[PDB]
Amino acid sequence: KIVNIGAVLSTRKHEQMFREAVNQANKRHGSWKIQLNATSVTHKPNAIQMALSVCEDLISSQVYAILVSHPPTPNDHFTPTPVSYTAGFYRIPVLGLTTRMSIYSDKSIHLSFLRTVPPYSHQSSVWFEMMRVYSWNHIILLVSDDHEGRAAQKRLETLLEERESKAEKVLQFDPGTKNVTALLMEAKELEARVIILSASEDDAATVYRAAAMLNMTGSGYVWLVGEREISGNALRYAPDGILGLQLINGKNESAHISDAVGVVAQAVHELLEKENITDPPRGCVGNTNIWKTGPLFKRVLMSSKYADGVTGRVEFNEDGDRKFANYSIMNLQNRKLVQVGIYNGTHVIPNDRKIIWPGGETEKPRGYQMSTRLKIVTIHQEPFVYVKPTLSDGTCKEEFTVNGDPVKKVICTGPNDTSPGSPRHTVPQCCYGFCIDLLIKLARTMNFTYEVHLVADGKFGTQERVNNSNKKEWNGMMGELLSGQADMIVAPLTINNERAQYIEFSKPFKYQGLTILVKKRITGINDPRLRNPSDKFIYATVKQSSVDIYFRRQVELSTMYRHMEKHNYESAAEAIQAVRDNKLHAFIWDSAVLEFEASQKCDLVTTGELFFRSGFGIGMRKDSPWKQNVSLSILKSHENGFMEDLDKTWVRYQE
Amino acid sequence: HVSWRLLDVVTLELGPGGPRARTQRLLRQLDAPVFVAYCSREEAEVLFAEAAQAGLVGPGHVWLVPNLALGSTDAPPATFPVGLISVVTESWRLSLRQKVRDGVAILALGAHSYWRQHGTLPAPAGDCRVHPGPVSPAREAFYRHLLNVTWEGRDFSFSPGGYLVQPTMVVIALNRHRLWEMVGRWEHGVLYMKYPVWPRYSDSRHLTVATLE
Amino acid sequence: HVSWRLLDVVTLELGPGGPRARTQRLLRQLDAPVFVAYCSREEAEVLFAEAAQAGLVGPGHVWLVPNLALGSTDAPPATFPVGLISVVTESWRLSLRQKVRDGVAILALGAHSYWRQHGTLPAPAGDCRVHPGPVSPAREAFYRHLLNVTWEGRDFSFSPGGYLVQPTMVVIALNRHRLWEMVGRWEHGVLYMKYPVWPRYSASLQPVVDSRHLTVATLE
Ligand SMILES: *[C@@H]1O[C@H](CO)[C@@H](O[C@@H]2O[C@H](CO)[C@@H](O)[C@H](O)[C@H]2NC(C)=O)[C@H](O)[C@H]1NC(C)=O
Ligand SMILES: *[C@@H]1O[C@H](CO)[C@@H](O[C@@H]2O[C@H](CO)[C@@H](O)[C@H](O)[C@H]2NC(C)=O)[C@H](O)[C@H]1NC(C)=O
Ligand SMILES: *[C@@H]1O[C@H](CO)[C@@H](O)[C@H](O)[C@H]1NC(C)=O
Ligand SMILES: *[C@@H]1O[C@H](CO)[C@@H](O)[C@H](O)[C@H]1NC(C)=O
Ligand SMILES: *[C@@H]1O[C@H](CO)[C@@H](O)[C@H](O)[C@H]1NC(C)=O
Repeated sequence: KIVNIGAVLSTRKHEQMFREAVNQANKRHGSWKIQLNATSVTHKPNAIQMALSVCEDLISSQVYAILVSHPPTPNDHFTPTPVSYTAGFYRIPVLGLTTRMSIYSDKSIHLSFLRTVPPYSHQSSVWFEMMRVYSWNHIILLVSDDHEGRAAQKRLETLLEERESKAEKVLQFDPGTKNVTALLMEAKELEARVIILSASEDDAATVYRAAAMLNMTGSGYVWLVGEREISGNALRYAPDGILGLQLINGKNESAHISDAVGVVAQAVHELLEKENITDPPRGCVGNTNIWKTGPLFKRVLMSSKYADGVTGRVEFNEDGDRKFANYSIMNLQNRKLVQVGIYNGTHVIPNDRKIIWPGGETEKPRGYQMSTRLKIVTIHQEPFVYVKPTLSDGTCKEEFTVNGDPVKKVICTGPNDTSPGSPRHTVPQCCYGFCIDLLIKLARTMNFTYEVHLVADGKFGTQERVNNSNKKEWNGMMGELLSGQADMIVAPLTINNERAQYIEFSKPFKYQGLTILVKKRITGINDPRLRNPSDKFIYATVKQSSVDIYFRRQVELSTMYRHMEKHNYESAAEAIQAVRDNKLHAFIWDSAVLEFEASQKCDLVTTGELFFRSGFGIGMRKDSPWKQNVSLSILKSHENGFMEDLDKTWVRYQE
Repeated sequence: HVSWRLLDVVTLELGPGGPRARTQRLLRQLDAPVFVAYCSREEAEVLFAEAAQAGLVGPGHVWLVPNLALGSTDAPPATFPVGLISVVTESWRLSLRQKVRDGVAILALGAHSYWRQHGTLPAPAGDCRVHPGPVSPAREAFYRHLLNVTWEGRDFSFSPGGYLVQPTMVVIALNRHRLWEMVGRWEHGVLYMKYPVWPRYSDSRHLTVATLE
Repeated sequence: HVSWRLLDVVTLELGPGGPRARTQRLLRQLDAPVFVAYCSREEAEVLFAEAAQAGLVGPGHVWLVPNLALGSTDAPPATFPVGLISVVTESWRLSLRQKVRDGVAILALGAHSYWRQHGTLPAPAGDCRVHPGPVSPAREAFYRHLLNVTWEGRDFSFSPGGYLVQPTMVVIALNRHRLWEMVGRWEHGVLYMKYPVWPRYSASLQPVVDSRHLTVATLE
């Protein structure tokens, strides 16, 4: 049978190579069982006439496919659109010998379209593999607004969220822009120092100029770009040591033609033995129909593999991506590029010389340039953090103890000293006690400097979703860590699942539970006087706290929680006084806070014992590089007996 | 805010009647009170036909499909379930003359909206044979001024994405006459409904109960 | 005990002559991590060749076949997936002379055990040309006595239907070098296994471990 295929090129010389390839592939099977022809057209400066010419090419024969290539024109985006749309009307399968834009993969918009070269989006897999190899976890992603940048970012975020790690910071600048120092300035003020670039050549050059002006291209940094950003005028001026990557043998335009014709022949041979010989559309006018077996031909073509291609084994992705093309790692060794390793998209094999980095050093850089000035946020809790006013001399009055050594103190700022009515006022105070001493030991153990301060609301911190919105932002101290106000939390913070979702803790240093305080029938949470509302006994807690979540996390206790929704304190030891004034019947709260005051002052008793047990722990931002050392210090403190000596000092000196 | 506890999601492959066996088994072993399906009009005739064989069209179950299907709203086809719910933008009953009137009205409204600014009546591009129009001149205002313009008390705010944002849209269903009927509007983001209780018109499910204080 | 959730049962014409395309379509449309198939040797070869064509022989799936298939047991042909599992009876590796010796031992033990009751081997009845004989109680008693027998560890107890009951079956599987090998014994209703996990192979023959799998240690 006479089987006909088509093609479109621009060489007028490699078209001879196309006809030679189709004849040589006809030498593989030529018993007339199927017989192959070949047609061709050239490109034109006008697009509408180009579409009409592809129309007339299509009518010329009973064509089974189309092969389109990139002409000497510099507008590489729209060049294969007039052939794809027109033929896309009749579901005629097409192939792309060389095109990299990531819009042709949207199968809902270009109905029938394939490829033999991976798009610009697939580089994210190579970047992820390199990150896994070199172990750089804190990354910064700088991208553009054009569809290609969004697609690349979406793929990289898909991988990172598949490992549930996320990105340190994502920031994008609109395309065709200049004098954009603001965004690099915004990205400069973080601990993560590896930045990943993807933009056009001119934008790459502009970013290079700005970054070189901002000193951010020297030592301590590593930033690796794609392939579109080390070509042309962008390659002219760039900092030394920029990692990159190039295709296996792309832009040959004649190596892929043999593979295209081979796979087309392999597909058409398998297609022709099917019952439905619809026979491709004939005519560009009047025929307002589709090809009756176009989808079937595309499906068989997709799942047809090749044995020995000049560019390697050929398979197709779910949309026609090249599926395991090679990749070559690059570098900038003093104004001249070089090959450093070959990665096949699954793994990277360094098969070349050593790689130099921007600072000229030879040892591998690590990200997260660790700061030394850390903010700290805490709350007013009696047994742990005492707040006091300072004197006029500038130092809070000294206070010796029976041991023979003084009590450590520090200066804590932040509040108005009057929560209910305060227009605007921040005052300096003094803080001391248990957690402050623990912070003293921690800081002296791991070489750092602290600047303590207090929260702006007074509540511990609890997730909530305000009305007229779909996003929920944490409130109070817990929010302060996420939004960037603080860096660490040295305070009695309990460890619940909801907190553990977005922050990460150290090992616990004090275990406890929840219990009840009563002024000297009251018992645990089983009595009908408690399960049901009655005026004889009234229970309450502190609003916007953990116990609120614990009592809203249980359907079968709804009514009881509702009771708590009626009235509760946004308070402190003030609640202990409200119990003292016979206003409140009983109190339910953490074990240590109640047990200290009960045995400390007078006339108050703890009811029964604990029922729900939990610990106390330091809070730190997600995957911060300090947690391991903090936990190793806490365990060492537990093993020494220092938390024992510290414990008697502050809690066992009572009764 | 509601819990929205979902049972299963299934991806079928249904077309011409050659490969129509695996989808049968997949559709056989899934059960639910409510179904939300996504297919084209040339494929609902296969989906519902196979569903009517595995007991999924009785009054116990109820269906909801977007506006991509049911393309010929004038004459609904057979084998469709009685009483499936879909959503259609406003002016689904309008006449073709009314539609062209609305189009010319919105275009002229934008043109005269710029005219009140006394700037110009910009001329189009030249032709197709030159491949002209390299950059966007001060003509870019025109397109922008073609967005907010309303007409006859109908919000026609067009998004930067080329589709209108926040219109009024209605809900339709197939009564026991096989002709669509309006159910409830969506004016200003509050649902209206013509039926306080779903009719369930026409083994079985969905049994009614009674109780008193 | 367990529910044994069954997925799909398929009967396909796997003879010498037939439409290959229909069975290709039927086999290409399936998804289940365990397959159990019952065919004959030629049908087994055809089925396995077709399955290898339609991607069902890689490291993901598992096959099980009764002893009716597997042929010779000393010449495994091509297209047989590595990891094919079967259950053969005891003495799947003995010699022909040894098996004849076992048969003569069974006959001799039966006759001897008959003597310890009545004391004589019954006379023959071989009138093939004359073909006589209504029911005969003497040979009936001899046969009734011939059912049960033991021999130094191997017990050959025959059911009324002429197949032995309670044998010691042995599981076998195709090693990574196309050579049958024992995997698990079976004696008195309890199964054993050579491996605590099913070793799973690949096309290049380097064995892989599933991602959702791990080994846990502990003690008392
Ligand atoms: C096989 O291909 C050749 C060329 O690829 C076709 O011949 C062309 O036919 C068109 C008809 O409009 C002419 O304009 C070209 O000048 C022809 N080119 C050559 C090189 O002859 C031929 O028609 C194809 N075979 C069939 C059966 O159509
Ligand atoms: C409709 O939206 C446009 C913005 O796209 C509004 O603003 C006009 O924007 C152009 C920008 O080229 C200005 O030069 C005009 O001066 C702006 N408004 C006018 C009319 O002067 C426009 O105001 C919006 N109209 C409505 C209905 O509010
Ligand atoms: C293209 O590929 C061929 C085959 O590998 C090679 O000989 C040739 O040098 C490559 N480049 C060009 C420009 O042809
Ligand atoms: C953690 O502690 C080790 C020694 O215990 C030290 O070498 C390392 O630099 C510390 N890391 C950080 C981030 O402080
Ligand atoms: C079964 O075994 C017993 C034990 O030796 C033997 O006495 C008997 O003859 C055998 N056969 C029958 C039918 O019991």
